[PDB]
Amino acid sequence: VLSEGEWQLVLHVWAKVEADVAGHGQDILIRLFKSHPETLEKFDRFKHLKTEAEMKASEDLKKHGVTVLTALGAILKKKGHHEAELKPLAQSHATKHKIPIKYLEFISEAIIHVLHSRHPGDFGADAQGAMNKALELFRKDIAAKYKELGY
Ligand code: HEM
Ligand SMILES: [O-][O-]
Repeated sequence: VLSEGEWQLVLHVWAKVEADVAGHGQDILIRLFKSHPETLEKFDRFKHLKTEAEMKASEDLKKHGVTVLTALGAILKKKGHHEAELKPLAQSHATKHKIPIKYLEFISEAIIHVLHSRHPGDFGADAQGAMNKALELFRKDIAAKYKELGY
């Protein structure tokens, strides 16, 4: 359980993200795909992309980044009371998209990296630890739903 102070740190940096949702989504997905190429293979939409330049030039990828971060933002603003938001997400990612929890660990690492690059004065150690905890909570709760479903 995050404390109120931890959530304040999370949402303070998140408010900085929401000034440029699409730029952040690009950086995060590209980082994910480059650091963990098995993740790219899960996207029939995107597996044709073979270079970083090609990824950066894809408007479809940029749009999907907005989808991802919009969903995450809605989850983070619920401060843990996010059951209703995670049910559909867990159900699609387990059963349709076939995404292992480990790959949620990978995108969490990419999120934290990009936040540090883009917002260092609002992403000091205190805020990094709080964001790590928020993304851990996200993963914990998705993992429980996966387990229910047999994934
Ligand atoms: C912060 C973590 C993530 C969030 C908030 C998130 C959110 C979403 C949302 C809102 C959608 C569209 C609605 C749906 O199908 O449920 C989607 C689609 C998808 N997600 Fe994620 N996602 C996350 C992580 C991942 C990861 C790590 C992978 C792959 C490694 C992944 C693979 C997919 C795929 C394959 C689709 C369908 C793309 C398409 O239109 O073809 N997601 N995700
Ligand atoms: O990727 O969602």
